[PDB]
Amino acid sequence: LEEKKVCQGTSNKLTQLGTFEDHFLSLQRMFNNCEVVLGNLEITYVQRNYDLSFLKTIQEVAGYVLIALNTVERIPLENLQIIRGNMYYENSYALAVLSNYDANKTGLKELPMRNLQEILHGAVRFSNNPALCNVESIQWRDIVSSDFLSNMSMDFQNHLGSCQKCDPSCPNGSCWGAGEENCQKLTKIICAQQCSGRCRGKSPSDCCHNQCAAGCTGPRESDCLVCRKFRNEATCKDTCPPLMLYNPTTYQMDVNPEGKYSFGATCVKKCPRNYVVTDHGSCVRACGADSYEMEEDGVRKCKKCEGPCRKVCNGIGIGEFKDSLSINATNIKHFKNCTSISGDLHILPVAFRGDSFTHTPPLDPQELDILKTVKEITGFLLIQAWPENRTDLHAFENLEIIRGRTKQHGQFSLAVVSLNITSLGLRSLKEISDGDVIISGNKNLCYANTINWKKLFGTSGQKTKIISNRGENSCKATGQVCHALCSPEGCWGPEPRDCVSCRNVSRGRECVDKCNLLEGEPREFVENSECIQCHPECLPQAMNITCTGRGPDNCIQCAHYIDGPHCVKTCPAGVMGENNTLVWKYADAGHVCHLCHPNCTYGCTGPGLEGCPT
Amino acid sequence: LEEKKVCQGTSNKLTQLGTFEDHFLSLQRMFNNCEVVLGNLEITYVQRNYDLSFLKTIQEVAGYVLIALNTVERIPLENLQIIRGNMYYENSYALAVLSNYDANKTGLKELPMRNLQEILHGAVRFSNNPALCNVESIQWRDIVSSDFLSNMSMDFQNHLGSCQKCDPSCPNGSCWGAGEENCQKLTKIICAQQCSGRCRGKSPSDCCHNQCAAGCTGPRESDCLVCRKFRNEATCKDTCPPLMLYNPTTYQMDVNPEGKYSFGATCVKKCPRNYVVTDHGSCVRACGADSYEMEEDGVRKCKKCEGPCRKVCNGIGIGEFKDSLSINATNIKHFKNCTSISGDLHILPVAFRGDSFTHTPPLDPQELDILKTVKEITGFLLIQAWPENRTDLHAFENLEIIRGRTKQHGQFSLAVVSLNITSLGLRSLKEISDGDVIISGNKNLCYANTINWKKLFGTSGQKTKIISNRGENSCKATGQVCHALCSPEGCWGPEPRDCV
Amino acid sequence: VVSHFNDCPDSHTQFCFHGTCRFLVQEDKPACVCHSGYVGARCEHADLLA
Amino acid sequence: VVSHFNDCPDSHTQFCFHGTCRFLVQEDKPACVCHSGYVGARCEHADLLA
Repeated sequence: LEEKKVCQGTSNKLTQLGTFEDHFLSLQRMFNNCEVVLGNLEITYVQRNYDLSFLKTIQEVAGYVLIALNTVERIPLENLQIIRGNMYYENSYALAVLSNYDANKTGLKELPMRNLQEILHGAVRFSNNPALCNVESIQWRDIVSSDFLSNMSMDFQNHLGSCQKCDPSCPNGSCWGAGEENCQKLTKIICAQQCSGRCRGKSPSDCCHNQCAAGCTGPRESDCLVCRKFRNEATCKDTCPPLMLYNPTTYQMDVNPEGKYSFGATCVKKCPRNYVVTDHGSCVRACGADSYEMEEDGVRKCKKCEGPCRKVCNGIGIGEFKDSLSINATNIKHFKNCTSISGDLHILPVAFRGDSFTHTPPLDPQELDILKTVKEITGFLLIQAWPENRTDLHAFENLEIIRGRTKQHGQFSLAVVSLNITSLGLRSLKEISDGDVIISGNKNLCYANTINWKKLFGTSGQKTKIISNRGENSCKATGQVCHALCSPEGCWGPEPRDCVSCRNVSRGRECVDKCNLLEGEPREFVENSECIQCHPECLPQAMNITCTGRGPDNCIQCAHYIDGPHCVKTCPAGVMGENNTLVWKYADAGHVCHLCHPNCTYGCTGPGLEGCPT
Repeated sequence: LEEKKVCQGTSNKLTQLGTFEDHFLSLQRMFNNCEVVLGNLEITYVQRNYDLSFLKTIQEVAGYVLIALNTVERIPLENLQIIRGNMYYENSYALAVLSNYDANKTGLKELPMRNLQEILHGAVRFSNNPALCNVESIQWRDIVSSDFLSNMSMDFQNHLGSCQKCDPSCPNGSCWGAGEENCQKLTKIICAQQCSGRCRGKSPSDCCHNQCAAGCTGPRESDCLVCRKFRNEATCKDTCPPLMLYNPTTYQMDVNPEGKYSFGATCVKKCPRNYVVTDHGSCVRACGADSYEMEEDGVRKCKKCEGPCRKVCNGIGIGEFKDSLSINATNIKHFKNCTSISGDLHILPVAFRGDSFTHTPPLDPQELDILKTVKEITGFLLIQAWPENRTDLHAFENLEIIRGRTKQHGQFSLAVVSLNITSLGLRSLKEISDGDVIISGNKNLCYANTINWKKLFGTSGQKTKIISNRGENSCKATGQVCHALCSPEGCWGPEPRDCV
Repeated sequence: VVSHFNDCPDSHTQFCFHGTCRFLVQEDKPACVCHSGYVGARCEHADLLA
Repeated sequence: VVSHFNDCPDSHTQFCFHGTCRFLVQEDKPACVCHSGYVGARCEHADLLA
């Protein structure tokens, strides 16, 4: 559509991905052809004479920006207009440029960051990087705010930075680079006193709206450059127009004909499918304070809880668990018996082998079987390790559904990489909803290419990714194919229960082609391909029908005390007769359980008057 | 502490209550000593030599204003800042001054509205009202809205005996009297194209905030003259600060520290007890038909029905209910013991007799049994008599709850006066919530003196009154006193069945 | 000379209830004269405040 | 020639998982280089984009 393509943003604080040539590649394919990078903009470890003409389009960075250890002379990061600074490098700064030079003292030369106007949060740090010229004279109080202006630590000193002075057409000699263009476009200290936000020119007659962040093209909420809080079809509103307006002349809530749903810094007509739609009209991803979610005809709401309701735990990276990055044996005492993980599940090979860097003990490989209770997972599931016994994913036996609201790396909700397990064993796994699934790097795992993932997904558009695991032509050699019963609809494993739809009959989970009926020893009956047990009180049939109901009332062939239509082991031995009186039933000419003359109120246990002592 | 006393404002359009001295003496009670009028402003027939001292303190009228058929020297309606125009007169007018002259042609010579700034709604019509001037040349585009300028008409005319001009210093002689003090303060046309709302002075360095409705006192969201839309603690807001803020990064919702429950054009920290709060804090009177009012944890709420919502009966006076004033014999069928009358119960001694001018047949008394067990009435009960054979309130028997949404005359909820009923009844009413209950006009009615209304309604700050009924010594030796075996709790009737 | 009040036009015979009806010439709209102890646009309600 | 990096200070030894550690002096911080096919600030996550 008309919108701007987004990157996902790196998150490598200070880290070299391979070598100077491999790192340059993890930059390119990550930051090529995008404009609104959503997490960060690390441009790090570039080396001399490496083209960077693909940074001329990044027009927003919703996180901090780190330019560290860069030796190319010119970083064309110009069109950047605003650094929303949702998350800070070094927990304070939101634009860091530090130590950009090699041993030969030929580091970063010029940052032609011309159009950078506003930083919505955080200070700006700078450190030793000679050849950096002209930036040593930029005006900061315009770019940054006023309170956060007490944390920045700029420090400029260069030696070969003989770069020429900037053209006199621009104030105080303030300039990003050289030429008339590179000079600090001022919009927040030349405003008239009567203006509150952005402006252009000291004229008090052409200010900007109250919500514009960079600049404007006329004072209006429809002519901003970048919106400060929200936006809806080119309008930088401060809150999406609510659904129900209040009418003070009649006290009743009206209906707003412009009510839009506030979905993460944009106003939308309807939340996406897997997102809860609360009452305030704001799309949520996890709405539980005392209440819980439930289906409301295709749109999930979260109505009130009636006091005691089921448990929910917090995922990994949210709330409590943020200093930890996996599930190790110090943050497992929380997932005790909760059935839905609000968040996301990481399993990295740090929990088992432990580590001393963050004070984690070596989690015992058995404690992981606690997760048998998990049914719904909101975010993603990432697995890259498993105890060196288990052969199928066992602790996640009955995982019902993977919501996949937040996806690891932006596409992968289920990810099982570099594992040693004969086959998956995730047998319930109803409806993986959004995000893709990657199951690769596995040594010995073959069955998984048999399932029909095109049906397992939820919202369409998904795509599976299964390569680099034990070849099918090697598991058929060892005959590791699934049970002959399973229909051509997939089989998570060799055990005859790992099917997804049995051949003819099913025992609820275990497959059997022919359960027991009019021939067969165990007493049961089929019902829509489900082998259900009739009451055992009846006698084993050989010619005609056994029954059609769970209760013994259809046990026609019975060799015990036949309770009229029913049949029990002995005629009722404690059932109440009339008016709350204990009555033991006796046997009729056909051994049937029937009543007697109401005379003997203590039952009728004898022929006539021989059971009521006269 | 910074609140302002409030009047209620009449609504009798052109009728005069009694004589020209009684009428005025009622016009002395209503409007004495109050700033804002929560209703309409009718001043009619204040004849010559009568004083209008109190009429200067009026600062805002939240309806329309009518000045018609009065002949007095002036109308010191000076400090009226703004006329909201919530209701209207003739469905289009918000201020009308018509025909202020009697035979003597003495009329009304000066209407001194020096500082009337803005009329927020509807046109304005000065029909023929001679002997009036100095209000015949005001520029009206400054006060009226933009579109309503097409809906208006001026019929100013005068024999012009004296009527000097005013000081030539004030803009285009557009004054409302003598000098410059009584001259227009026009703050909507003399503004810069850089300002969109009102301003003060041509300069754009001081133009008023986009929410102030009359003027400004240092451009800001606060310090307005009169708040146009809402108001939260001396600040002319546009919508009360919600309680949940949508954090656009974590997609959750955060508890806002400045929570303000919207309550009829003012933001309040918590709704009144007899009001039902919805989910997002905003007082409301009767929850939507999709939902049903359920109480929980003190204050009430309302959630979705379990399918077939119980039938609710909206009283006469709301919705399509304006072609009839009481429950006449063309609406009773639209009631089936709803038990949940929302608001009014207008039963007057006018249904039983019927009237043809309003195209109604006379009501037959037999069909007043539909209200045999109406459990709750939200707002107020207006009764003045029965079909004179039933000797008690026999329909309203199982009624229990009177909550007080739309109190009558802003002061009254249980209105039963001027009937001949020995013992009214009401064997089950135990939940008055607010307002006042009045039983003061029944010639033969002597049991209502026994009930202790202290337990009838909580929310202390209400006081009932009972006068002009059978003296306790009159019906004592007559056969109508609290029952013998009865308990010391009051006698809603003579018998043990109503000893309560 | 200008009898600003003329009698009820009888096109609204018994227009208002509790008081004499009387019509106007300049505005062509009637103004009932409610009795004592009555208020309202057509003299409907009993003055409960008084 | 004098570079930024001295060997891992053993205060944060085994700092990352899938990569070799190194401590720089231009901020007194450890910043390690991962093996192939890994990402993260501690070379902990596995590259899934392949």
